[PDB]
Amino acid sequence: SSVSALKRLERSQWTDKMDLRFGFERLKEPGEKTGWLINMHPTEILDEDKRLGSAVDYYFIQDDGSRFKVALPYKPYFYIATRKGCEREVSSFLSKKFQGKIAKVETVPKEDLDLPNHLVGLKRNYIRLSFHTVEDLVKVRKEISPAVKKNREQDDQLDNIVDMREYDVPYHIRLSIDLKIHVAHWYNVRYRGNAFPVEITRRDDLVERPDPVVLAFAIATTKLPLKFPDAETDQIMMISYMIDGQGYLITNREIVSEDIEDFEFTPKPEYEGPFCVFNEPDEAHLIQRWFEHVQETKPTIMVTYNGDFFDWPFVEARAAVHGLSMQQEIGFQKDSQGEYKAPQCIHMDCLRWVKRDSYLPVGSHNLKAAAKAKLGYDPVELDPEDMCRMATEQPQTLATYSVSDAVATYYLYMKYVHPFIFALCTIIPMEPDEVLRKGSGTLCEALLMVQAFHANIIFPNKQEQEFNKLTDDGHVLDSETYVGGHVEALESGVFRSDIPCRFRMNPAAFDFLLQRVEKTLRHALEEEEKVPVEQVTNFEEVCDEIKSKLASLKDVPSRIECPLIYHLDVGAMYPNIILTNRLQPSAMVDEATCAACDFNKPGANCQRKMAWQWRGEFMPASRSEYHRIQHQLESEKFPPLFPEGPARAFHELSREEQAKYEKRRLADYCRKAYKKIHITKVEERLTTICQRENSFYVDTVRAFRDRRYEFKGLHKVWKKKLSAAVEVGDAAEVKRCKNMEVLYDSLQLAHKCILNSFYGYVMRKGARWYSMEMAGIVCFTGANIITQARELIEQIGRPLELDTDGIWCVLPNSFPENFVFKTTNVKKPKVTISYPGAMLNIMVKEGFTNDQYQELAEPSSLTYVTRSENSIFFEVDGPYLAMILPASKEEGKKLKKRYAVFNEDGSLAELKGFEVKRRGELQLIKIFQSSVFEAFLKGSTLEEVYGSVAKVADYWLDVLYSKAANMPDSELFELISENRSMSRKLEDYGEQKSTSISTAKRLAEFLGDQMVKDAGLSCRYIISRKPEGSPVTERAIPLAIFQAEPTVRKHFLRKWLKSSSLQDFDIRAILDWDYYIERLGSAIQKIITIPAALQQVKNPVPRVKHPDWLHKKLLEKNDVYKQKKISELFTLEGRRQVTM
Amino acid sequence: MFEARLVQGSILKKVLEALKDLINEACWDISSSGVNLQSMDSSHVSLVQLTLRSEGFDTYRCDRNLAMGVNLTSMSKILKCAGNEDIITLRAEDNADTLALVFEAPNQEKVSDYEMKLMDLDVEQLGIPEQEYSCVVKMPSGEFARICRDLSHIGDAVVISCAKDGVKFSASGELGNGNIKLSQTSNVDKEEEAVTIEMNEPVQLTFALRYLNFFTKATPLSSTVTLSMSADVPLVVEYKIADMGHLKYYLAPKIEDEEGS
Amino acid sequence: MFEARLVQGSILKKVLEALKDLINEACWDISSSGVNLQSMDSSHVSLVQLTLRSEGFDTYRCDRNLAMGVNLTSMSKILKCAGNEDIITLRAEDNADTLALVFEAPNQEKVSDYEMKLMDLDVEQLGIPEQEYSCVVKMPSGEFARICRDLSHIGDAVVISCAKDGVKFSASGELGNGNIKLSQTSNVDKEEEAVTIEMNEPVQLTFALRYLNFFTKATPLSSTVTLSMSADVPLVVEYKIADMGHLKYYLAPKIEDE
Amino acid sequence: MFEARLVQGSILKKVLEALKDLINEACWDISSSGVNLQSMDSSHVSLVQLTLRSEGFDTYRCDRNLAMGVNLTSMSKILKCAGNEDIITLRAEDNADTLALVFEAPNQEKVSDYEMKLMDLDVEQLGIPEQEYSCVVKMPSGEFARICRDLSHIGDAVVISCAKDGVKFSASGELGNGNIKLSQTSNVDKEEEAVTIEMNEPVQLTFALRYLNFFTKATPLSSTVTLSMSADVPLVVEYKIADMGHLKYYLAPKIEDEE
DNA sequence: CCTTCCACTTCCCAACCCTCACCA
DNA sequence: GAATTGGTGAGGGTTGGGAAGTGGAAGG
Ligand SMILES: Nc1ncnc2c1ncn2[C@H]1CC[C@@H](COP(=O)(O)OP(=O)(O)OP(=O)(O)O)O1
Ligand code: SF4
Repeated sequence: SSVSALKRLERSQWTDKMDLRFGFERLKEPGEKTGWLINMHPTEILDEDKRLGSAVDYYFIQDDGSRFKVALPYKPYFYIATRKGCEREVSSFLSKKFQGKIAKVETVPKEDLDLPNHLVGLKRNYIRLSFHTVEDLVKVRKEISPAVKKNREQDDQLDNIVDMREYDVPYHIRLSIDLKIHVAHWYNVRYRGNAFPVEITRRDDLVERPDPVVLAFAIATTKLPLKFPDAETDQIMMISYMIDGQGYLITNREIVSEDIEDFEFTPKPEYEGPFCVFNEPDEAHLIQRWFEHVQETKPTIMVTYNGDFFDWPFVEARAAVHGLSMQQEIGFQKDSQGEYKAPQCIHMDCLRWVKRDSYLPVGSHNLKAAAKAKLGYDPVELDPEDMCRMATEQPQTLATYSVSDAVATYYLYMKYVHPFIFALCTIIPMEPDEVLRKGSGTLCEALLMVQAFHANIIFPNKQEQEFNKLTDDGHVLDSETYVGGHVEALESGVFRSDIPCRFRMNPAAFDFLLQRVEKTLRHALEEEEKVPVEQVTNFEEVCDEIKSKLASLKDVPSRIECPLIYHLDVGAMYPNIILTNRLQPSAMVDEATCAACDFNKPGANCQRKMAWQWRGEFMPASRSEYHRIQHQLESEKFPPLFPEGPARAFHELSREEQAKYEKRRLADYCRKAYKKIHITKVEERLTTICQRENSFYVDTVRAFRDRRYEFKGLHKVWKKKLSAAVEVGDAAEVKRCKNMEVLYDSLQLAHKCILNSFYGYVMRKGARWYSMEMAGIVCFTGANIITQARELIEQIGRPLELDTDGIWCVLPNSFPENFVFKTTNVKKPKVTISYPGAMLNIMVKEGFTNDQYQELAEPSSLTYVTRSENSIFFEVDGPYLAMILPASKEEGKKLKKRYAVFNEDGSLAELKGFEVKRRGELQLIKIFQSSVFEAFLKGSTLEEVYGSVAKVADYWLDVLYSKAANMPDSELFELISENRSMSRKLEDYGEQKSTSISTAKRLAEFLGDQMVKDAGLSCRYIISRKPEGSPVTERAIPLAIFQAEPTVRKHFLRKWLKSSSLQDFDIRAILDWDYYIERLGSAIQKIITIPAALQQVKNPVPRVKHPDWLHKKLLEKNDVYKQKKISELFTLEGRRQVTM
Repeated sequence: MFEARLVQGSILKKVLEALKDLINEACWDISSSGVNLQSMDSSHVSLVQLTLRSEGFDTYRCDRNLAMGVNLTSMSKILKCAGNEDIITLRAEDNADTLALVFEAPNQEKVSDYEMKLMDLDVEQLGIPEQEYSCVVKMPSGEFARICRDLSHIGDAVVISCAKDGVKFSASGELGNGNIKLSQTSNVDKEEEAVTIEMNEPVQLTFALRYLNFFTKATPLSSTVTLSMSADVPLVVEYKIADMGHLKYYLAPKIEDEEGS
Repeated sequence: MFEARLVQGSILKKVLEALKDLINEACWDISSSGVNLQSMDSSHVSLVQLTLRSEGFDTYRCDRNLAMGVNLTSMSKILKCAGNEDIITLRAEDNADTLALVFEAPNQEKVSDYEMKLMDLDVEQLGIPEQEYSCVVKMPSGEFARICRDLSHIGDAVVISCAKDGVKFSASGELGNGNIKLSQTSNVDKEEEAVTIEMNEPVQLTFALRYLNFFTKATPLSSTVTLSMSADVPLVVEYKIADMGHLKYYLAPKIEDE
Repeated sequence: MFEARLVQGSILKKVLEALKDLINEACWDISSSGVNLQSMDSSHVSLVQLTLRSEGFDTYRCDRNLAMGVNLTSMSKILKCAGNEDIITLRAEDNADTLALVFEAPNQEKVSDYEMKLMDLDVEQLGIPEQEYSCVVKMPSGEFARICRDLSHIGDAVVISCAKDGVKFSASGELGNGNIKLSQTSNVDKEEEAVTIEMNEPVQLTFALRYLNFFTKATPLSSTVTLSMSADVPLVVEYKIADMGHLKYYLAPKIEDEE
């Protein structure tokens, strides 16, 4: 013990000196002050006996820039539950058993959601056990868990313990919840002297935040040509950093050939970027200077773009080369998770945000892309190969680059990350390091724990995992799942409002609409706008122009019209469905629990029933064969965990091993003994939801949704102001409002991920509140709604795409579109509605709306009042000028999830699923697609629509058939390259064959494991002809060899082309040209030609073959002889059926 | 009940093997006169007829006329277990739940038996012209099957022309053309090997070869085939089973737009 | 150092292909008394045993007992190259890790000469327990082969029942159940045509037909095949390899829960 | 005009079964001396030469030399429509874009006529070199076909060695290595089975088996094969086609210099 | 001595499994 | 320990089953 106690005291002292060096004086003397809570960490301190006890150091900042710490001690605890009436015996046994190891035991009544009949308000006792330190809890739980575990497996006084709860909650996440202590609030702090605990308590009086000091920095290094740098060989050239809008640079003047001086760099009038410069005479002096300037300026937040990957390990190792202990001087140490963290300050990495929250494609997680998109400017270009030469020959260009990376990192941190993270920290118990780093499911578990604690609900333990559970028909299940979002792609080709389109229409549909127009407008005005129909003057003017245009349609359904392109989707669909049905992960029930409920009375409306589709996959082996294979494994012997160990018996394997071996045995058996390894089955199931169960989860979703909706409303208002400024023509006002629009859009998007996590969380492995049904019901109702909207729209017009949320459609030019209403209240002087939304919305309202919603009226009387509610609403988007969709090469397959759409202004609005967006698909495909979509905008008739694109897309085929004759020799190395990347270590992919693994093994021969060693390897390769007929995976040649030295290139190409006699080693000879021609052909076929034959036009591209099936069906269309049916030559005598 | 015995299962095997490709299911017409089958392909271009007279069976009973539905490819499975020279027996009982089959070796060294499960079907009946046809030809069945296979390689559709001097098959495609011509056999070597043309007046027609490639699976039934053709009406092919009866296919031709004019 | 010569070399080819697909790799056992082999299918449902007596070889030299792992695909892809009348030599060193195979053509003008690498295996091995087989049958091979082939289209398991009056094979499935009877014959034109049952008490058992679709590949070894059975005991299929040896497959019956 | 007649139509059937894999589209040429074809293969690994002398045809007219672009893949499928005993007749007119193939059953009860479109191709070719090769080996073709199949089972390539006593082949690969010799026959019993060697100087060379395993496709065309080999020159594999013709494959050795 | 049937080998396509990254 | 969900495109490799082609031996 003593060694650990002394080590803990030693490090606690060291940390107290480390933060005292940064000016965070401890509140040693009694007094009362106010400050802002900026950070926290857990700690142990010495009590009135100088016994060690656990505590949390809260770090505060004052408005004058003074700073301080308080340690608050708090005794952690967890709960146990006994068998009936055993609490006094068990508590006496526990208290004698571990005397001096436990602090207090006590009996607390609490409500547990799973308890029978709990709605009455019944509750059960638990015993809390609390300890003088977390270290004794961490020990003592291991004394108990096996006993209660074996008791559970069946189900002394220890056996009377029936269960234990909350034993794994992180200590400080317990503390912040239990005391309602939260970050980014102003607090009183009062220390009475050691006779009492310290008091911390929030004051809501104060709005304005303090303005804490924040530092960003970036680095660049020497490196070997064509390979990564390494911490042994290479030395830092420059470090650039900014604090609070002042910039600084340090340069190694021994490598950098001339003195550097202060300069100013301004990406935008808002980003002024003044940079001071220091020149240092050695790497050791550069490091020392930076360490000292940090010790001077004493920042509290420090930031890097992807810091844990390169900057900290590299600068740490370069410091250790000169003996400078970065862990001592600065205080950053690499944590167990590989993350650089410090006791006295916060380290925030922007890439942990961009990855999780930005909704940028993986294509743009590069700093230059995320800055270019969010900030709207380009940071500056360098190649890692040139930095050393450029810093030698022309230092200021590398200075400019390294400064630019600083400017981008700082402003990107300030505008987007600072408001969002520090807002969110107000409601999540975690530190800013933890809230930024943690995964989206755990954050939401923290918010739910906050609410559950306020509700005084004892948590459930984490969900333990089954393996190889059986179906009731005895087959071992491979997988279970719920059927996901519905998707269909009904049409193909091109649509433009500019040119006519054929329609046909059901004449009873217009009658059905016209018979209800008034109700549709009444409901749409009153519920969506909330402006009552009494508060508006001219309601009867619009209704007659609607009815007249509907009658004009009814009398002439069949027509040719231009299309109106509109998109109809449901905002925040799955949250809104959860709310509207009052779905909660705890609330699904069976009859057996309802059989105990005292509210199970005639005339009740407490239970709701909804349907979902279960899906499973299972192996064909019988129950008998599996059980026999288990019995057969009883004789098996297995190797040890390590070569020196004794061989294990089958029963000395753990469950997590046994299940995998049984799976492998049963799969290999079935591969012989039955034809099919996996059978897939889908089944309709109905599940019952209680509508009275405690609302804490649903209320949590309500609150977070409303938080998003505030930002969404602000975005709408700023878009309105933008549109006005655009029509007025004030470019400065447009520019300002566009800045506001982008900012608020990014905020509400970022909120979208954590909001939606409330849906997915309910399935996540181990989650506390876990149930699959609620994950199904919200997918299946989301299939129903959009199916019925497909039915309704398909009669009026032509659906073109249906994803999970929202239709794209074309409507006939005469349809009602927009109406304007004049109110009697200046709060909302004018109101606008567009009819497609009201029409769909009333359809949703009639069927889906809940008429069973219940709420508790009076906690003392157990009386509930029924209500009705619907939060599901469509909202229109559009109109749009042009829409295009591709088509699949396989006959009758519908190529979903690809299209292009254009704004009325003639500029790209959306463009989805294509290689231009994916990270690293073949560059030639990206450029072809990009130009052809720009070409579809042009031309005036459906003949010319395609004829335009033909004249463009011919260019690339002409290039390929020309062997790029005039293309620059370097330009091919761009144009022909794929850029694919890998997620795992090559040592783990191992035996499998594909182009990525193959080219990584190709790299091992040339440059060895220094590249292979770790995840994130990226490849550039071309596929080559010479080993004719070798299967494609074996012809992958990386561009690295075209970059290598001539003798090494010629050696490796000889080694892999199996060519001795070749003089001209050249990519232009080496390329397997027809592979690239067929890749382009099977691209262009999907976008121009098959979309043409499906639109009744002659072949747009002479050079590209039609697929054989198409050519046959087109040719059968196009000749003078027609195949009569036999029924047209011989009379039909009658119809007969035969039955047994 | 229905009960029948056939001394040589190769006949019924060759029948099922010829029906298997063209029609998925059919229901048998069983009566004291014998058994008949008629059905139409799922694309209604062509029509199958079979007749098996009771006098060809070794023994026959049909206590009442019956119909029952069969999936023919499933029957083409089970009958692959009958030996090439086995004697075969069929039985059914009036609930028509199952068809019993039994096979016996020529020496009764072995017995094999099966229960084909039956099914329910709906089907329509077509009328029969019974006209004379302006041209008829009789031909070696293997030679017609060769003509169909080879010309089918050239293209999807065949032109027939028949005239008193001879008969011609022709076809075309992107490769070019094929023509095959037959004439009267000058003197009969044997009646199965002679080609004979009888006609009123010449005829020309066109047909989709795809169905002829399903018709020629009859070739192992007989060395002989008959073709009957008349202007602007279906072509008929006939194969004959010496004692049992006949198998015939009717194919609707292609007609020109000129009637559209 | 081991060497052996066999004039009817096709015996090695046929007996190899009757295993080529069924077992991935196995260890061959060599002694002065002969060559021996046991292995199990990686499914562990079935056991293979082979024995060749050294008396049957055209020449046999074996100075000490030896064991050697091989993966049968490698041998099979070589023995494809032997003509059916070529004389086959196997030569190996207990000092080394390769097996040499030499084919001498009876025209005495063609010779072929191959070497392949052994595999490094060792395996835990037991003899078959002797049992009083309550039922045994001798059959011509083609009848059993056709029975298993035909029944495989009806379904994926066979139920066999037998007594001194005959053996019945039966199966059931969605496409229709069926049976074959082989009643016990009393007279034959030749012993190669005889079916012959012997019984202590009747037996009935269920077998996985997609495995007998492998055990049938030994048919070209022999005109006749032997079956033996008892309740709760593996079925034995046995083939005799000319005068020089025997090949046996042992397979457990399907367990029934009831 | 051009026309020609051939009663052994099966030989013309089996020629195209050989050629179709090595070149899918090629130009024939026709002369008063006979019919010729030669080309590189599409991979340009190997070279093929074939001729049938006009003296071999049962009648033959050639008023002018001409060259015809033909898709071998299609013409092979056309020739699949002739019966093996059918007499084959070819004709084309000098202005024509079309080649006529007519097949007669000797009964004359059936005639079949086919028209195929030519295509307008121009072709790169040079007059084939030849030398008195230091080694020549004559063998029954079926044995060489089995040998090449057997070595292709084991691995990539064969080394071929000739000596006064016998001809030897050897190869190696991942699973093993293998060696074969055929001795010279001591006294020929019948000429179809004799293996015989001419040997001026020892020769050894390496060859990639893929191309021998194509050249063997002519095996049904002639009962015996000849291999002509020497240092520093392509191997020739030669088949002789009855009286009228011959088929020569030219293949360069695999090169060891890379060491 | 000649012709047919059966077995064995070769060739081709369809169906299913692997990965990464965008779409909801 | 720490870890949201399901749908689909594109490119590539593996497996198994059917059709076609040739040779042998069996039958007359
Ligand atoms: N990250 C995620 N995790 C779980 N489910 C997700 C998800 N992203 C989408 N879903 C599921 C559940 C929601 C569903 C539709 O996602 P839309 O993008 O259409 O967003 P919507 O909610 O309609 O809000 P809008 O963006 O229109 O304001 O997809
Ligand atoms: S749904 Fe109704 S009956 Fe069921 S538990 Fe809830 S209140 Fe009781």
